[PDB]
Amino acid sequence: MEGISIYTSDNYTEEMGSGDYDSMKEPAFREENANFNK
Amino acid sequence: MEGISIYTSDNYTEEMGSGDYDSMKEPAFREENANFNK
Amino acid sequence: KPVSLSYRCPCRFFESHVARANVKHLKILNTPNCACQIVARLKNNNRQVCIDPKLKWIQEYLEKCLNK
Amino acid sequence: KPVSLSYRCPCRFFESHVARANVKHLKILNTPNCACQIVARLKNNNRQVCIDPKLKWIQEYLEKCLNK
Repeated sequence: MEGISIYTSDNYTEEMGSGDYDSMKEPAFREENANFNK
Repeated sequence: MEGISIYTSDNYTEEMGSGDYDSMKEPAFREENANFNK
Repeated sequence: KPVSLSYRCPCRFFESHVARANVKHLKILNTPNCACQIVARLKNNNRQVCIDPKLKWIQEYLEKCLNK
Repeated sequence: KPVSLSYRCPCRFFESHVARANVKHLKILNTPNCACQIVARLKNNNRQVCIDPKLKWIQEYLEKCLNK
């Protein structure tokens, strides 16, 4: 929820990164995709 | 836990790593061990 | 690479239509600017992609690891 | 390290009294022989240890990343 103190960036710094593969948001736990093609 | 078809361990091989830090098991989500050294 | 507090995020956006079967494992990091990000290493040698921590297979992945 | 898939786990024993703040990140792997194991890279260069995916701090970690 809130940003708690995190782990020190030693092995992993990163201020940038990936974001492809039809990059979407929110839990996709329930998806009901019934043929998206028209 | 279940013998479900998982992914393949490509780079990460392993087979039997050891444990320390009082290597224990089962969800420790609710336990009240309030620093008691006696 | 300087990452203090201003901008530290392991990803830009999180990927959703990425395959569960194409990843080797999950690597999770939380930066001060970004909620939670799981980054998975794609099979063989391609690169590592950011997986939405809220993706379907991730949901159950966390769940199974949790206990259920 | 000689390995096989017949008996493969990233750790047979996972660690419970390990500190949340002493890790750099979480690396999770699901082997066929063992349910789920999280492996954390400990600060400085000590090594990397397996954390119980069912540990308290892990519980909240997974849950929060999942949705809440």
